[PDB]
Amino acid sequence: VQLQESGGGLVQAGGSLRLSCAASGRTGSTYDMGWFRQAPGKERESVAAINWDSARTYYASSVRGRFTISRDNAKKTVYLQMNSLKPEDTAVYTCGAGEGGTWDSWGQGTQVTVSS
Repeated sequence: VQLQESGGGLVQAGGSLRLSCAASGRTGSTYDMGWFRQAPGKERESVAAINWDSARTYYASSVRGRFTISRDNAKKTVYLQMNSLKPEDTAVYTCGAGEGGTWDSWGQGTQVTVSS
């Protein structure tokens, strides 16, 4: 395993939650870190990604303007700040890593349940 998430849990609609993904062993300027989500009965989808060296970000249209991805080089951790959560955001959020537009390492996933 190379990645491990933390932070999932129960959240009231409209609230915020921060997820973390700690990376270990093998990083550098050519790698990208990303967050994906899979709602029950749905296909896994990208949520956000960030380049380790430049901090260049990408946000899927679904969460654009509400989620913020950042990375702490010293702690080798990537964070996903989720605001204005809706029940429709309930899903297992997973972190991944890769380079060259390819994802090859995955975390275990963390559950985020947003209720009314």
